[PDB]
Amino acid sequence: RFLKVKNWETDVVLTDTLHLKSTLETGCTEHICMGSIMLPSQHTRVATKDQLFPLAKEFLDQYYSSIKRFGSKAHMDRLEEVNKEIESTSTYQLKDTELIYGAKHAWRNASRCVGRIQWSKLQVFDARDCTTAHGMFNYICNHVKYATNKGNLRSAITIFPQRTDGKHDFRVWNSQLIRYAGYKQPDGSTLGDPANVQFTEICIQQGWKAPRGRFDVLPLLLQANGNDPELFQIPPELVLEVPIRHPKFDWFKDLGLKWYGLPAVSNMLLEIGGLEFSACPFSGWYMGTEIGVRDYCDNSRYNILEEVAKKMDLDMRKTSSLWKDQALVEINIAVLYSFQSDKVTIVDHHSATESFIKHMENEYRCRGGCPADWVWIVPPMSGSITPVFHQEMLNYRLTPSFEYQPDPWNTHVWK
Amino acid sequence: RFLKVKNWETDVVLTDTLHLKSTLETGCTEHICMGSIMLPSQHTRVATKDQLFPLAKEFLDQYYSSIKRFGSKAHMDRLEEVNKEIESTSTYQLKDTELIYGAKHAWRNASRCVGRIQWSKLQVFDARDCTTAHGMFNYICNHVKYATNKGNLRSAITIFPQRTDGKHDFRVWNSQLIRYAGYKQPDGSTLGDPANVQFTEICIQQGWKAPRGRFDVLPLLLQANGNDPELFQIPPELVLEVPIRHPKFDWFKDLGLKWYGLPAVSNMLLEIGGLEFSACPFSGWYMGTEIGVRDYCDNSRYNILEEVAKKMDLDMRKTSSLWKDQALVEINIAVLYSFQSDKVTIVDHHSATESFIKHMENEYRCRGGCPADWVWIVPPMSGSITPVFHQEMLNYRLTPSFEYQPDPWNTHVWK
Ligand code: HEM
Ligand code: HEM
Ligand SMILES: CNCCc1cc(F)c(F)c(OCc2cc(C)cc(N)n2)c1
Ligand SMILES: CNCCc1cc(F)c(F)c(OCc2cc(C)cc(N)n2)c1
Ligand SMILES: C[C@H](O)[C@H](O)[C@H]1CNc2nc(N)[nH]c(=O)c2N1
Ligand SMILES: C[C@H](O)[C@H](O)[C@H]1CNc2nc(N)[nH]c(=O)c2N1
Ligand SMILES: [Zn+2]
Repeated sequence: RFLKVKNWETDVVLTDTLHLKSTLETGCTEHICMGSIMLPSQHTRVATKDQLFPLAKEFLDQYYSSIKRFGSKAHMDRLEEVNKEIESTSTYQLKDTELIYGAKHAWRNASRCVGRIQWSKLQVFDARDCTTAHGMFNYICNHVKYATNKGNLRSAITIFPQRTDGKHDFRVWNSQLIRYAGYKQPDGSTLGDPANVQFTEICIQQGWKAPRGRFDVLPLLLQANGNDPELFQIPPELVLEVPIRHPKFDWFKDLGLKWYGLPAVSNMLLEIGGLEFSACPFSGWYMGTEIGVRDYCDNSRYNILEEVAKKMDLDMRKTSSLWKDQALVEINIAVLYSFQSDKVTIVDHHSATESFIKHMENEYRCRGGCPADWVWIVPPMSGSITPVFHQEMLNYRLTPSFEYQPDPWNTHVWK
Repeated sequence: RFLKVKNWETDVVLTDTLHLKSTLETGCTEHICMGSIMLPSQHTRVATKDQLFPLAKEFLDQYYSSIKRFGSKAHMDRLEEVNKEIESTSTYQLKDTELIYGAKHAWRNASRCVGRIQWSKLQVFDARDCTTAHGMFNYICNHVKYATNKGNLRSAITIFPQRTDGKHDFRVWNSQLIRYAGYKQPDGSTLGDPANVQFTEICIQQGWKAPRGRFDVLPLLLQANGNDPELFQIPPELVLEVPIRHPKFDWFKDLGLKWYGLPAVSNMLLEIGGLEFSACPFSGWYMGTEIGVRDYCDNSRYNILEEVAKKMDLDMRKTSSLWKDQALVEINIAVLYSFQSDKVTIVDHHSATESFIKHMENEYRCRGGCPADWVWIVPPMSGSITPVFHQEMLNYRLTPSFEYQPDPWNTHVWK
């Protein structure tokens, strides 16, 4: 029952008992593994009252077990108190402290996150008093400014009010708070970021006047209490950006690339004690590969491996001349060097995967486990030269959690 | 029931119905995914008579469905014929054709194999008449010579006689037919290949006179009909080797590395219709990364990233100077270039992963699926610049299959 996971670079073995507290399902069966499906039928988020108290109870029982006073009268009475309020309102409200705990443990439990060694150092911004798209914008700018901290980035999350009936739903329609624009071309090609081309046209549908260039920071599309969303543009001074130069190649400035400092995922659902927070944007700092490998070199993204290999003077005819590999390392050396010479917080994929193994160690000791998705933990380049490649990982689903959810423009009763 | 898998670089979708014919279990449950455990409790191989005919029946039913004459009298009578022989002997014997089919489909079903586009072009060598360690040696040399084909490598498998009672068990004790020796040092370090140090000392235990150097090709340790194994050394002329030079760096010869042409896994079990072939060595050709990334650069293997970065003139102080990445591409450019200038069959990780996606396509059309292990299919460097990174894959276990098995020196009743 109490399963073993081994490291095959160090022969270290740890025991996972944490997977017994696990509740949610994975998509795998005894006869089929889905560990490489992207948005499994489980990982995406209408829930009634009768189901709510067991979820409320289970969360409150682990939160009081956390502050060491499990079973005390404060536990017993808060149990009865929430019970009573779920009778009355068929929902309930989290204590300020229960929100910080749940938020921090949703991140802690995110099995696809390699940065979780920092899970407790998270700044929780309670925006459950917010009532308008403008109030959302104001909270979001205060988050951007705070988390950016003049390049010395800090982890944070802003939590807008919980879903209630369903038709009243706070949603940031952006996938990340800071994203570059995507414009298709008259010749069928694409300027900027091809991922966002669909969203970029929704923004222009709602009145965005596009500057039709490369790295055009998109505006926010904020939906408040189930209403129709509204465009707001983050003050340019609040969006920090890093221009990408190389420490050897003085032709790398001519490439003219740049990336924003702050990764801030905004389209996810935060679940705490059965309550569903439909808008909860959260930020940390970048691992280099997310920009240098995936962002710049994905085929359906910026796809610069073409030009980078050109200026490098590379054998670009043969597939097996590994020109793609060679230009990929130079690109990620440049993202790192640029962010670091500007005191903008960035982590390389070696340092971050070592931290996770270190993190994993503490989790198996003082918690009995650490759910981890190998498919996602392993960096997208130089896999087996980083220690996580050789680390077996048990994946399983614990709550509080971050879940995917449908994009709003497919579900919103428009007008 | 009939699950979808998507590509997120091309938006291609395929439907998997093949997973319905699946029989064996994976290790995952509805509440836990094991897709990154290395030797799962299932993937490793004493079986009685009553269980044998359903397995014999199921295999014969798909083999006759293969030659288009499913349900014919040849099918009906071969069914009765094997049934009768499993009454009489409580085992049975495969037709020469049933052995070629089962062997080819064991490979076809190997979900961790990226090379399976070639699954039908496999040369089956029937060594079920073999009775001695010398006969095993003779079959194995004929395999080495054939599969090597003067550098124009060809896929093959030699199948020694099936397990019967259990205590009579043909086993190649080597993990691969051609492997370099592993010697620990007086200072605690290691010369040669650290993986094999345990096996290298068993060979010297049984009389191997070690030339205590780097790339010393080990000798075979062959156990015949459950007997004690015996050392034989493959004629040096039959072991083809590639010295590793770089197409730019004339200091790369000075590194003095070399690798053997023929990957030939020998320690696995071949299962066909409930019959267990405990010795079945099989070979193809190398994907570059297996040598350049894993073999040369694994920490517990040859670990050359050290010296390669030195001669390259590299920033080796900082972790984030990606010196490890940079030297890893040069190393794999050199393995490829060396093998190719010698007409020794090698495939680069881009060409081989494109072939697999192409392969996957045909499998989902003319078979309804293709079991695949993402954790193993993705090359161990430059993950997301190869198309398999973006390909969802359903893993599941179909038979005929290759299974792991215990090493013999832990299970053999010695004398
Ligand atoms: C502090 C520095 C952080 C680093 C270095 C980091 C790193 C990463 C990376 C590289 C990924 C993979 C994303 C991708 O490749 O598309 C990821 C995923 C993720 N991270 Fe972290 N992250 C950090 C902070 C955070 C924070 C503050 C949260 C939440 C409060 C978080 C929760 C998550 C979640 C929910 C996922 C995705 C799981 C999924 O897709 O199902 N991370 N992280
Ligand atoms: C023809 C050229 C071939 C190529 C390019 C190729 C490539 C590969 C590679 C790179 C691996 C991963 C091994 C590792 O990383 O440790 C692998 C695994 C494997 N291959 Fe292939 N291979 C070839 C031929 C074959 C043949 C002839 C067979 C069997 C008849 C086979 C069956 C397997 C099996 C059983 C595994 C391992 C599955 C496991 O570990 O459970 N392959 N192959
Ligand atoms: C299909 N691709 C989905 C991309 C994706 C999905 C998520 F659900 C994430 F959470 C995520 O996070 C990226 C990230 C976030 C933070 C806070 C720090 C950091 N370094 N990286 C990225
Ligand atoms: C813990 N590591 C286990 C290593 C391992 C285990 C297996 F079960 C394999 F089958 C294998 O095959 C490597 C290989 C074989 C062939 C025929 C061609 C090729 N290119 N590569 C390697
Ligand atoms: C097909 C596969 O599920 C998909 O490409 C995944 C693989 N692993 C990943 N890992 C990370 N960190 N980010 C990703 O977007 C993905 N994509
Ligand atoms: C921990 C993990 O299961 C282990 O390192 C696996 C990962 N994927 C692999 N993939 C291949 N091709 N070969 C391997 O040896 C491994 N090792
Ligand atoms: Zn699984």
